Amino acid sequence: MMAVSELEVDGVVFPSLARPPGSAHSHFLAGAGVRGMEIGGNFIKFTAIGVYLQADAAVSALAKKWAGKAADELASDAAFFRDVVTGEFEKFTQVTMILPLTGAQYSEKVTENCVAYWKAVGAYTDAEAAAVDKFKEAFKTETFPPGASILFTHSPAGVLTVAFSKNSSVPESGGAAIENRPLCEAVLEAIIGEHGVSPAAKLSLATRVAELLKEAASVDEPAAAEPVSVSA
Ligand SMILES: O=C(/C=C/c1ccc(O)cc1)c1ccc(O)cc1O
Repeated sequence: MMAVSELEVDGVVFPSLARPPGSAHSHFLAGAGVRGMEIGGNFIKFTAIGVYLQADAAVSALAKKWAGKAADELASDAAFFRDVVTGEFEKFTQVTMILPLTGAQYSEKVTENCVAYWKAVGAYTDAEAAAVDKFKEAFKTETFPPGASILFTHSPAGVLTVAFSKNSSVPESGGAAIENRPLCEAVLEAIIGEHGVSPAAKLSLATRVAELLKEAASVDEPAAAEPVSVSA
Protein backbone atom coordinates (compact mmCIF):
# COMPACT_ATOMS: atom_id res chain seq x y z
CA MET A 1 0.00 0.00 0.00
CA MET A 2 1.42 3.53 -0.92
CA ALA A 3 1.13 7.31 -0.28
CA VAL A 4 1.58 10.36 -2.55
CA SER A 5 2.47 13.98 -1.76
CA GLU A 6 0.20 17.00 -1.47
CA LEU A 7 0.29 19.54 -4.36
CA GLU A 8 -0.08 23.30 -4.31
CA VAL A 9 -1.14 25.00 -7.54
CA ASP A 10 -1.08 28.85 -7.61
CA GLY A 11 -2.13 28.93 -3.96
CA VAL A 12 -4.64 26.13 -4.12
CA VAL A 13 -3.63 23.18 -1.92
CA PHE A 14 -4.80 19.72 -3.06
CA PRO A 15 -4.39 17.15 -0.21
CA SER A 16 -2.71 13.77 -1.00
CA LEU A 17 -6.02 12.01 -0.27
CA ALA A 18 -9.70 12.73 -0.44
CA ARG A 19 -13.06 11.15 -0.51
CA PRO A 20 -15.25 12.23 -3.39
CA PRO A 21 -18.85 13.46 -2.87
CA GLY A 22 -21.23 10.50 -2.85
CA SER A 23 -18.43 7.95 -2.54
CA ALA A 24 -16.98 5.90 0.35
CA HIS A 25 -13.79 5.11 -1.60
CA SER A 26 -10.54 6.84 -0.64
CA HIS A 27 -8.77 8.42 -3.59
CA PHE A 28 -5.26 9.60 -4.03
CA LEU A 29 -4.10 12.77 -5.80
CA ALA A 30 -2.88 11.44 -9.13
CA GLY A 31 -2.03 14.83 -10.60
CA ALA A 32 -2.86 18.57 -10.40
CA GLY A 33 -2.19 21.60 -12.48
CA VAL A 34 -3.20 25.10 -13.59
CA ARG A 35 -5.81 25.66 -16.27
CA GLY A 36 -5.39 28.77 -18.32
CA MET A 37 -5.79 30.49 -21.72
CA GLU A 38 -3.21 32.35 -23.81
CA ILE A 39 -4.68 35.88 -24.50
CA GLY A 40 -2.23 37.98 -26.07
CA GLY A 41 0.92 35.88 -25.45
CA ASN A 42 0.05 36.18 -21.77
CA PHE A 43 -0.93 33.05 -19.92
CA ILE A 44 -3.99 33.87 -17.96
CA LYS A 45 -4.78 31.42 -15.05
CA PHE A 46 -8.41 30.58 -14.63
CA THR A 47 -8.65 27.44 -12.43
CA ALA A 48 -6.50 24.92 -10.49
CA ILE A 49 -7.51 21.33 -11.22
CA GLY A 50 -6.71 18.18 -9.10
CA VAL A 51 -7.40 14.77 -10.57
CA TYR A 52 -7.92 12.04 -7.97
CA LEU A 53 -8.14 8.27 -8.59
CA GLN A 54 -9.58 5.38 -6.60
CA ALA A 55 -6.82 4.31 -4.17
CA ASP A 56 -8.14 0.66 -4.11
CA ALA A 57 -8.03 0.10 -7.80
CA ALA A 58 -6.34 2.54 -10.13
CA VAL A 59 -2.71 1.46 -9.89
CA SER A 60 -3.60 -2.19 -10.36
CA ALA A 61 -5.78 -1.34 -13.39
CA LEU A 62 -3.17 0.84 -15.04
CA ALA A 63 -0.05 -1.28 -14.35
CA LYS A 64 -0.80 -3.87 -16.93
CA LYS A 65 -0.32 -1.52 -19.94
CA TRP A 66 1.71 1.28 -18.34
CA ALA A 67 4.27 -0.32 -15.96
CA GLY A 68 7.75 -0.02 -17.38
CA LYS A 69 7.34 3.44 -19.02
CA ALA A 70 9.16 6.62 -18.10
CA ALA A 71 7.15 9.78 -17.26
CA ASP A 72 7.90 11.37 -20.59
CA GLU A 73 6.52 8.31 -22.43
CA LEU A 74 3.24 8.37 -20.51
CA ALA A 75 3.04 12.21 -20.92
CA SER A 76 3.15 12.05 -24.71
CA ASP A 77 0.82 9.03 -25.09
CA ALA A 78 -2.78 9.69 -25.85
CA ALA A 79 -3.72 6.10 -24.92
CA PHE A 80 -2.48 6.55 -21.33
CA PHE A 81 -4.84 9.53 -20.74
CA ARG A 82 -7.61 7.69 -22.42
CA ASP A 83 -7.06 4.68 -20.08
CA VAL A 84 -7.29 7.12 -17.09
CA VAL A 85 -10.58 8.53 -18.48
CA THR A 86 -12.12 5.18 -19.34
CA GLY A 87 -10.58 3.20 -16.51
CA GLU A 88 -12.47 0.60 -14.50
CA PHE A 89 -12.21 2.62 -11.32
CA GLU A 90 -13.66 5.79 -9.87
CA LYS A 91 -12.16 9.25 -10.62
CA PHE A 92 -12.71 12.53 -8.84
CA THR A 93 -12.01 15.93 -10.36
CA GLN A 94 -11.80 19.10 -8.32
CA VAL A 95 -11.89 22.41 -10.19
CA THR A 96 -11.01 25.37 -7.98
CA MET A 97 -11.43 28.98 -9.21
CA ILE A 98 -8.54 31.33 -9.45
CA LEU A 99 -10.64 33.89 -11.44
CA PRO A 100 -14.38 34.03 -10.86
CA LEU A 101 -16.79 32.15 -13.01
CA THR A 102 -20.50 31.71 -13.09
CA GLY A 103 -22.40 28.45 -13.33
CA ALA A 104 -23.89 29.41 -16.70
CA GLN A 105 -20.42 30.31 -18.12
CA TYR A 106 -18.83 26.99 -17.02
CA SER A 107 -21.74 24.78 -18.01
CA GLU A 108 -22.28 26.45 -21.39
CA LYS A 109 -18.63 26.16 -22.22
CA VAL A 110 -18.38 22.51 -21.38
CA THR A 111 -21.66 21.27 -22.81
CA GLU A 112 -21.28 23.19 -26.10
CA ASN A 113 -17.87 21.61 -26.60
CA CYS A 114 -19.21 18.13 -25.68
CA VAL A 115 -22.15 18.55 -28.07
CA ALA A 116 -19.94 19.76 -30.99
CA TYR A 117 -17.68 16.71 -30.51
CA TRP A 118 -20.52 14.23 -30.25
CA LYS A 119 -22.08 15.58 -33.46
CA ALA A 120 -18.71 15.44 -35.24
CA VAL A 121 -18.30 11.76 -34.29
CA GLY A 122 -21.96 10.87 -35.09
CA ALA A 123 -22.83 9.85 -31.49
CA TYR A 124 -25.30 12.52 -30.34
CA THR A 125 -28.44 10.77 -28.94
CA ASP A 126 -31.51 11.97 -27.00
CA ALA A 127 -29.77 10.43 -24.00
CA GLU A 128 -26.88 12.96 -24.37
CA ALA A 129 -29.22 15.96 -24.87
CA ALA A 130 -31.11 14.98 -21.71
CA ALA A 131 -27.80 14.55 -19.84
CA VAL A 132 -26.71 18.01 -20.99
CA ASP A 133 -30.07 19.52 -19.71
CA LYS A 134 -29.55 17.87 -16.41
CA PHE A 135 -25.96 19.23 -16.24
CA LYS A 136 -27.05 22.76 -17.17
CA GLU A 137 -29.88 22.52 -14.59
CA ALA A 138 -27.40 21.72 -11.75
CA PHE A 139 -25.22 24.68 -12.60
CA LYS A 140 -27.79 27.50 -13.21
CA THR A 141 -27.54 30.20 -10.50
CA GLU A 142 -24.40 28.72 -9.00
CA THR A 143 -21.63 31.16 -9.09
CA PHE A 144 -18.04 30.53 -8.22
CA PRO A 145 -15.88 33.23 -6.60
CA PRO A 146 -12.17 32.75 -6.17
CA GLY A 147 -11.41 29.63 -4.13
CA ALA A 148 -14.81 28.04 -4.66
CA SER A 149 -14.93 24.51 -6.24
CA ILE A 150 -16.68 22.39 -8.62
CA LEU A 151 -16.62 18.65 -7.72
CA PHE A 152 -17.05 15.78 -10.14
CA THR A 153 -17.21 12.10 -9.21
CA HIS A 154 -16.84 9.78 -12.19
CA SER A 155 -18.16 6.20 -11.61
CA PRO A 156 -16.97 3.30 -13.77
CA ALA A 157 -20.64 2.59 -14.62
CA GLY A 158 -20.59 6.17 -16.13
CA VAL A 159 -22.48 8.14 -13.49
CA LEU A 160 -21.33 11.70 -13.10
CA THR A 161 -21.92 13.20 -9.63
CA VAL A 162 -21.75 16.98 -9.51
CA ALA A 163 -21.28 18.96 -6.35
CA PHE A 164 -20.11 22.41 -5.24
CA SER A 165 -18.25 23.95 -2.43
CA LYS A 166 -17.74 27.54 -1.37
CA ASN A 167 -14.02 26.77 -0.72
CA SER A 168 -11.49 23.80 -1.06
CA SER A 169 -13.64 21.68 1.32
CA VAL A 170 -15.07 18.65 -0.31
CA PRO A 171 -18.56 17.84 0.88
CA GLU A 172 -19.64 14.39 2.04
CA SER A 173 -22.68 14.10 -0.24
CA GLY A 174 -23.25 14.53 -3.97
CA GLY A 175 -25.64 16.82 -5.80
CA ALA A 176 -26.98 15.85 -9.18
CA ALA A 177 -26.17 12.35 -10.50
CA ILE A 178 -26.28 12.14 -14.28
CA GLU A 179 -26.37 8.59 -15.64
CA ASN A 180 -24.71 9.14 -19.03
CA ARG A 181 -21.28 7.67 -19.87
CA PRO A 182 -20.44 10.09 -22.70
CA LEU A 183 -20.88 13.18 -20.54
CA CYS A 184 -19.18 11.51 -17.50
CA GLU A 185 -16.12 10.78 -19.62
CA ALA A 186 -16.25 13.98 -21.61
CA VAL A 187 -15.91 16.14 -18.53
CA LEU A 188 -12.65 14.56 -17.54
CA GLU A 189 -11.43 14.08 -21.10
CA ALA A 190 -11.95 17.86 -21.61
CA ILE A 191 -9.22 18.27 -19.03
CA ILE A 192 -6.62 15.52 -19.67
CA GLY A 193 -7.48 14.17 -23.15
CA GLU A 194 -5.80 14.94 -26.50
CA HIS A 195 -7.75 18.25 -26.60
CA GLY A 196 -7.26 18.68 -22.78
CA VAL A 197 -7.43 22.24 -21.32
CA SER A 198 -4.80 21.43 -18.69
CA PRO A 199 -1.44 20.32 -20.11
CA ALA A 200 -0.13 20.99 -16.59
CA ALA A 201 -2.52 18.51 -14.90
CA LYS A 202 -1.59 16.02 -17.68
CA LEU A 203 2.17 16.23 -17.13
CA SER A 204 1.66 15.97 -13.39
CA LEU A 205 -0.56 12.89 -13.72
CA ALA A 206 1.94 11.19 -16.08
CA THR A 207 4.83 11.92 -13.82
CA ARG A 208 3.22 10.75 -10.59
CA VAL A 209 1.59 7.66 -12.07
CA ALA A 210 4.97 6.64 -13.59
CA GLU A 211 6.61 7.05 -10.15
CA LEU A 212 3.91 5.05 -8.39
CA LEU A 213 4.18 2.13 -10.81
CA LYS A 214 8.02 2.07 -10.54
CA GLU A 215 8.06 2.09 -6.67
CA ALA A 216 5.42 -0.63 -6.80
CA ALA A 217 7.53 -2.75 -9.16
CA SER A 218 10.52 -2.52 -6.86
CA VAL A 219 8.80 -3.54 -3.58
CA ASP A 220 8.46 -7.32 -3.96
CA GLU A 221 11.76 -7.51 -5.89
CA PRO A 222 14.45 -9.90 -4.75
CA ALA A 223 17.78 -8.26 -3.56
CA ALA A 224 20.81 -10.14 -2.02
CA ALA A 225 21.48 -7.22 0.40
CA GLU A 226 17.94 -7.84 1.83
CA PRO A 227 17.68 -11.65 2.18
CA VAL A 228 15.74 -11.78 5.50
CA SER A 229 12.51 -13.53 4.44
CA VAL A 230 9.14 -13.60 6.27
CA SER A 231 7.82 -16.85 4.49
CA ALA A 232 8.70 -20.48 5.62
O1 LIG B 1 -16.16 30.76 -19.17
C1 LIG B 1 -14.92 30.80 -19.00
C2 LIG B 1 -14.11 31.97 -19.47
C3 LIG B 1 -14.66 32.98 -20.13
C4 LIG B 1 -13.87 34.15 -20.58
C5 LIG B 1 -14.55 35.38 -20.62
C6 LIG B 1 -13.88 36.55 -20.96
C7 LIG B 1 -12.53 36.50 -21.23
O2 LIG B 1 -11.84 37.61 -21.55
C8 LIG B 1 -11.83 35.27 -21.15
C9 LIG B 1 -12.50 34.10 -20.80
C10 LIG B 1 -14.21 29.54 -18.54
C11 LIG B 1 -12.87 29.53 -18.23
C12 LIG B 1 -12.25 28.33 -17.87
C13 LIG B 1 -12.95 27.14 -17.82
O3 LIG B 1 -12.28 26.00 -17.53
C14 LIG B 1 -14.31 27.07 -18.12
C15 LIG B 1 -14.96 28.24 -18.48
O4 LIG B 1 -16.28 28.17 -18.82
